[PDB]
Amino acid sequence: VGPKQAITSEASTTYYISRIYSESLLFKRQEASLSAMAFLFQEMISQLHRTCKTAGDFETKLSDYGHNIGIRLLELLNFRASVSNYITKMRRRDLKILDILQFIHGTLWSYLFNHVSDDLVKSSERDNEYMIVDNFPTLTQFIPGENVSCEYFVCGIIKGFLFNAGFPCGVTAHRMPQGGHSQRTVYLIQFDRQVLDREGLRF
Amino acid sequence: RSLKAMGEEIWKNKTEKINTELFTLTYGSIVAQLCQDYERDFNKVNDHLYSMGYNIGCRLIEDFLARTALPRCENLVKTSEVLSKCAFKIFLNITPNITNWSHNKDTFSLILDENPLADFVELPMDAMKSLWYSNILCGVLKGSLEMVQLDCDVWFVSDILRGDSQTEIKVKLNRILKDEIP
Amino acid sequence: KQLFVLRLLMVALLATPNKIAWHPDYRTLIDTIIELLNINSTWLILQKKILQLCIKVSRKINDFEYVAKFSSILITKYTHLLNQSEQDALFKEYIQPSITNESITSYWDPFILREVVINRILDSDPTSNEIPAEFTCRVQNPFKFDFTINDIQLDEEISEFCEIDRKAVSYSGPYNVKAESIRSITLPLIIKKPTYKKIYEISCLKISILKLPLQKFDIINDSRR
Amino acid sequence: PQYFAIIGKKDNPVYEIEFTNAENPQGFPQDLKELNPFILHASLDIVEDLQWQINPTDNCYLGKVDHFYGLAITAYISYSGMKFVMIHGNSANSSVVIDDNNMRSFYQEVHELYVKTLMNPFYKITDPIRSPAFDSRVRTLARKHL
Amino acid sequence: AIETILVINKSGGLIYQRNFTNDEQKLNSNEYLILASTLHGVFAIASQLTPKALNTIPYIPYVGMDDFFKEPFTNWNKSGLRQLCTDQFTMFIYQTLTGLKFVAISSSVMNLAIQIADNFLRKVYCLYSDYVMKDPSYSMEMPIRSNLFDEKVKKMVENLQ
Repeated sequence: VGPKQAITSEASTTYYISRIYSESLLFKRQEASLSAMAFLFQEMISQLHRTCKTAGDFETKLSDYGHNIGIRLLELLNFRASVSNYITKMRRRDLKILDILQFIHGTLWSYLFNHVSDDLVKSSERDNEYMIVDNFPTLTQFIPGENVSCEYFVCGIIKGFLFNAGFPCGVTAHRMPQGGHSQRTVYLIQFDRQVLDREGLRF
Repeated sequence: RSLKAMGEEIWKNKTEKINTELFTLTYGSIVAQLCQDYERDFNKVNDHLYSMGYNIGCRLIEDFLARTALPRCENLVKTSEVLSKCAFKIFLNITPNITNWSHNKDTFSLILDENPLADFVELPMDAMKSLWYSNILCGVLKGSLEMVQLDCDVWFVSDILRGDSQTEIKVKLNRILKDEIP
Repeated sequence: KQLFVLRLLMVALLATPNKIAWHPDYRTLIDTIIELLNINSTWLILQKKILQLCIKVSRKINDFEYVAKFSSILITKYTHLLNQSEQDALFKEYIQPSITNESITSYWDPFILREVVINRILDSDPTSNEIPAEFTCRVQNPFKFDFTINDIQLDEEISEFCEIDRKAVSYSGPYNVKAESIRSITLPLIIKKPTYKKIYEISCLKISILKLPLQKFDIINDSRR
Repeated sequence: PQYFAIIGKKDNPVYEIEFTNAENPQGFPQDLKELNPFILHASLDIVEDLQWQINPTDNCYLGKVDHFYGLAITAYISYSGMKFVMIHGNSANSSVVIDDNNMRSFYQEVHELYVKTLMNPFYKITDPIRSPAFDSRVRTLARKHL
Repeated sequence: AIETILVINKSGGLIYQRNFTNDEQKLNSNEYLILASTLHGVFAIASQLTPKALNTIPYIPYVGMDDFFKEPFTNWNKSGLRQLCTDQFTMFIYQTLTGLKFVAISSSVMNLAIQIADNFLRKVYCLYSDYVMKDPSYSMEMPIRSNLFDEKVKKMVENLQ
């Protein structure tokens, strides 16, 4: 079914079971050490400070990895949570913004980091801006986070959880020590006006 | 034995563990961006991901010897095969198997039974010939054994997803002096 | 759905055996068929079919700059998916009425000349430069071959001659090039002249294919100077 | 005489295929070109303004949705972005037969074949699939449910 | 009891210095580097005295209230300087297999006395190799500018005394 070729094929009156590579896809558990994945992230950030010029382009050239695999984690995390495959059903999709940022809050962190980010605060002054704070970020706990440029793996990974969801969204991170919990990072996200106005048709 | 049992013991300690799916997805995204960026130069992504592996090969062994307080590895083959057989399982929970020696067990192989770097990758048809998917292990093992002063020479010879049925790494050990003052 | 029903309107205009001279709303009808797409979508075979319908309307209603415009945009932006079947062999007959008109210029492909050599031919024993990758040309004959990629025949190369440099200019080219292949060329024949000797570079030269004289068709993937 | 499409987010068909019953032994001769993208292009229009509302609890599967003047169409919307469309029907009869549950056990069943190909990290979004195996799998997966 | 900790890299140079609880200073940076170069020079020759002219393990008391590994471990430092004692302080040394030397100098006196200050120094070598080894600002064999390292060893001075 090539782009150059047409949609042409042949009749159904045979049976070609000559298949090679298709397996299970279930939730396996192998649980590698945080030192190993921390070294993987470590030499990745070393490559990005090698090859890139300044602050903002490095921030984008970090968040593109999250945009690579955010779509991928979205669709089978939803296919495991809201649903081989002797399937009962697939449940509801994104209704609005407040179920899908509950869906990061419910079962994305507990898919990744075995806990839950502690709040999902709807903002005071506006509604296009939303804010999630992780309390003690797991994959960047060793980096001295005075530059906050090193946590844009996870701003990239949630932006690709919402760009498939139809909400294009400016996603930023800041870090603010509001509690005795130190080095908690706020992901103050935004949206665009238009799917806010698609929410703003009826709410 | 002693070492074999304390591998499963020292799996249970302070710094927490996270699921291998994130680690696999991060590695797949890095190798996909580097395969896209160098315009399908699969030779160049091999040595770039090799140096990517070696630059944490320089820094893995300090965390290995700190978190696993272990003595000097005086035998250069049999202690080496049993320490790597527990020492993947301390970092990424896998138990490779060791066969295919020299006459003096010098260029020994290390068959990995199942690979978590590519559980689910079907690498494309142009990328059959001049690429191995996981040469970061050939980076990090050569670094991690050069810092104990053992001039190894690892290379892949076969994997799963280039077509073959076994995943193994052959390694020539040259020799190097001046460890420390003991 | 508006594009579906307007496609049926256009196929109603093809199947009608009544006769039409052009009405100044078919401007906007064919303009809005094109701008219900974003074409100046990545469903390319749809673009092949909807441009074939626009070209057949513009034949039947005879708006010759629009059959010029939209068939030039069909040939440029497509035809990796057009072999000698799916009416490309029964096409290009549809645009010799464009070129026997004054409609299209410039020969749309900016990838024609594959390389340039001015390789020599030895005649005498020691009539050569015995004391002085430049050339410093010796009185001989060149050869600069090209490729076509559009698999139609009849691209008659005429008047292949050089740019705004000296009297080293090519003579004549009265034969054609082939349908598919990278065809070798016959006799450019520079009529070179002793001038002052300072270094003068070429990049390419003008070519006309039954048409207006172009500019220097810059060689592929490189200078190849 | 059945016609599968997977059509993407920016209107690109990432997988599109026909097949035929040998009891028809061909498919829609002279109708195979109007029952292609334009009908499917309007099907993208109706699933575009049918997905984002709750109401015209199974948000993914939608069943039979519309009808041009020769046949009728069915649909499916995934949260991956993709909108699966099968186009079925013998060309003589107006084919009424929407099985609605056993071909619901096709759309959630072809979904994982899209999943494992999406999980190929060399595979991008917005590019079609020349898998020689996943297209031979689906006709035999349609040998389950004709 | 310990009031200043250094670490040394394997090529004979200082890496880190913190005069933790002494709080009157006269030493700036490069005199501490003169100490680092001279202890590397001493530790060069301080094996080949061989005064014999011809299994020892450390132990587990749980210093630093968990710990990391509750076992009487080995040590690579079979021939060389281990500790010193003078009338105003005492000093300690722990090497790795790789080559990092891990100084601790204590003003008071604190057999068992080497062993408690060995059991402290495996912990900070674990803490070195988790908190500035995993740091992309840390280029190799440079000083330590992780403030996250520095309070987490400043906490372990009061987790000693």
